[PDB]
Amino acid sequence: WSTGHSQGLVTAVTIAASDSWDSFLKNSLTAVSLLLFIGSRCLSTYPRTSLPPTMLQDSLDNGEGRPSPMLSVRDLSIKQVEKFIEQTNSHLPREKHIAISLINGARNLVLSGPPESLYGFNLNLRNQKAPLDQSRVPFSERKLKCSNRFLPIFAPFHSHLLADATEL
Amino acid sequence: EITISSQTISEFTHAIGNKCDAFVDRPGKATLAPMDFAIVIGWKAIIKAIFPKSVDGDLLKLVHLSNGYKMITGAAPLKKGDVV
Repeated sequence: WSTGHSQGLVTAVTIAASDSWDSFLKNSLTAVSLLLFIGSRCLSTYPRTSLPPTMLQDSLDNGEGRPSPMLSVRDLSIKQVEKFIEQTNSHLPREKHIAISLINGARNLVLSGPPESLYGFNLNLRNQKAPLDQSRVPFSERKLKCSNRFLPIFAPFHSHLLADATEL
Repeated sequence: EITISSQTISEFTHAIGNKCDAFVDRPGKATLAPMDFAIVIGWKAIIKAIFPKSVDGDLLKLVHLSNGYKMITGAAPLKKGDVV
């Protein structure tokens, strides 16, 4: 069988639809046209904007990358990451909310939304996390560690922001 | 009399390279228009000033020396749908 990630699933179904080389070129045309439409419509629906330089500077000077519409968080469960999104969403309006974009594993997640919303998210996560040499601390009372960073992407895939791009 | 439209603000912002969030249509947000759109709105009136006979000169030798904007105190920025 075959499948794909956030973007590769179309290629997976196309390869499943493969045939002799002449039909394979048509299959490739189909996949390429579909991805072209997806990308163009998603960007038109949610074009990324300028990002406040003070905000990216604050993000950068705390061991963080450039803010992106997706924020990967590792070493945390879906339930903990979800509770943090619920805090951020409760304190954000619905239209700049954060939602679970993809669950790469038990301790690997990526969350979609506006870069500003995910920066505030990362502020909250940095406040709650620890840098710490906790070997001398009991495991039950040990602070949780995590290495969260923004992925290299310019679109919040798997989010309500691009939901209105669907019908188009 | 010109009515401000999201299409016009989009074209103007992409033209000048303005990527600011306030001028891009987002849900639950009052999309605004840049103050540089003021010269677009008032180009007709402003540029009609140099045409009269009593102000005579070579328009091909015309040189724009300076331009500036000034918001009135308490006046909100221009936004979509504004009839101006």
